[PDB]
Amino acid sequence: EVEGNSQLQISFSTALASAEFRVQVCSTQVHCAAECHPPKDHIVNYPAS
Amino acid sequence: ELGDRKGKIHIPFPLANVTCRVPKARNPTVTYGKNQVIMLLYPDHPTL
Repeated sequence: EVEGNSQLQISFSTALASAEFRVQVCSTQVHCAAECHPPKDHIVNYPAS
Repeated sequence: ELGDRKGKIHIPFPLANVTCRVPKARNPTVTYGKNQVIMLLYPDHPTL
């Protein structure tokens, strides 16, 4: 939900360490800069994309 | 002095499908590793 001059918090999943991705909110796009770090576990108990 | 002359009688104790009650093995001590799983199995009776 949007109104006017505000902000929004979103949860995202990625595999890359250096992630430069575009998020399409409604009909307009925004560039996101992220420097993701490695997790503590090497083997996981659920599948992913 | 008899060919195939015979009679027939109904018999007790017939076979019927019922339900058996069993138990479930106890959880094993599980420890995770690099692409491997370790299980410490403690069976009370022969468990598959």
